[PDB]
Amino acid sequence: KETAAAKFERQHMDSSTSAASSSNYCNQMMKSRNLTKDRCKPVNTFVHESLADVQAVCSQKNVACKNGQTNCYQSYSTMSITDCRETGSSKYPNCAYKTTQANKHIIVACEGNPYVPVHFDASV
Ligand SMILES: [Rh+3]
Ligand SMILES: [Rh+3]
Repeated sequence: KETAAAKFERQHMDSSTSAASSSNYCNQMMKSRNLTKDRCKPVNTFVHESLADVQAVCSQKNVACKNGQTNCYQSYSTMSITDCRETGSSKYPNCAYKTTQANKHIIVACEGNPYVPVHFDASV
């Protein structure tokens, strides 16, 4: 199938740019990542750092995951991210998102060989 590591890159990595340029960013990117195919995915974070810089988080601050597992890591640095949240009036198939750009620490669950992010837990 799609691997856990590949699903993380599909839902959460957007190295392309250093930040979302425009208010249409989430509408465009949620569609492009298949997150509007069968339903509007309500909440999603994109990280605008290199894959290497995000994979490096798996060697930074070890923390508990929301689910109680201990394979979560917090980035020592802040990272350029975009929070995508579906609007209250958004109706599939016309999925509508508010774009919010921020610099925040990310928290990711890491697994496998190579040891890489497989889940986005939170930003802080
Ligand atoms: Rh997950
Ligand atoms: Rh999952």
